[PDB]
Amino acid sequence: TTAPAICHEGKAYFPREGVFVFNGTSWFITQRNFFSPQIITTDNTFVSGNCDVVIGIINNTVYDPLQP
Amino acid sequence: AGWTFGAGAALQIPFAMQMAYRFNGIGVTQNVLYENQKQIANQFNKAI
Ligand SMILES: *[C@@H]1O[C@H](CO)[C@@H](O[C@@H]2O[C@H](CO)[C@@H](O)[C@H](O)[C@H]2NC(C)=O)[C@H](O)[C@H]1NC(C)=O
Ligand SMILES: *[C@@H]1O[C@H](CO)[C@@H](O[C@@H]2O[C@H](CO)[C@@H](O)[C@H](O)[C@H]2NC(C)=O)[C@H](O)[C@H]1NC(C)=O
Ligand SMILES: *[C@@H]1O[C@H](CO)[C@@H](O[C@@H]2O[C@H](CO)[C@@H](O)[C@H](O)[C@H]2NC(C)=O)[C@H](O)[C@H]1NC(C)=O
Ligand SMILES: *[C@@H]1O[C@H](CO)[C@@H](O)[C@H](O)[C@H]1NC(C)=O
Repeated sequence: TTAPAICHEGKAYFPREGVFVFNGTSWFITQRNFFSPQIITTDNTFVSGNCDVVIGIINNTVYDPLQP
Repeated sequence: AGWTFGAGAALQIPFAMQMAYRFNGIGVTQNVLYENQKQIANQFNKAI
């Protein structure tokens, strides 16, 4: 199952490379030609705009690696 | 299926998402397609 973007804290996160997919439990970002799910973090995404404009945006959570 | 058609089994893909792929293949990020999807679709339909 896919989504074009993730809505997180009011911002739309697009996949930097690859496609956002759901494996039945969690959302992961993976590459189009070979399934290998990655954790969706702020490194694997491109933020642009608000959540109102994208059709099909989903309420997932994007991980922040700087948290201690 | 899109471009997946010419390389192994065809893989279904939402049409707008294959367009995002195609936009991102010309240097324009996918953000343009999703934010301006209505205008892009209207220009396509008018051109036809
Ligand atoms: C969806 O992805 C999650 C996380 O990668 C998978 O959950 C793990 O499954 C293994 C194998 O059973 C367990 O050892 C881990 O402890 C699980 N992790 C967590 C956080 O629960 C899940 O199995 C995948 N589901 C499908 C259908 O692919
Ligand atoms: C993401 O979550 C927000 C809430 O934080 C959802 O927006 C609410 O939708 C209900 C109707 O189901 C309205 O009554 C609320 O007023 C809305 N709240 C806000 C702050 O807008 C939003 O629909 C969810 N998005 C997705 C894709 O599931
Ligand atoms: C790019 O220019 C086009 C027109 O050539 C703009 O699209 C039109 O915008 C008007 C409002 O100003 C609408 O009434 C028309 O229906 C729109 N038409 C189409 C797609 O045929 C478009 O908004 C401009 N885009 C940007 C990013 O500036
Ligand atoms: C997909 O189509 C359904 C109607 O069958 C609609 O409710 C849903 O919002 C659409 N999703 C996207 C991403 O266009």
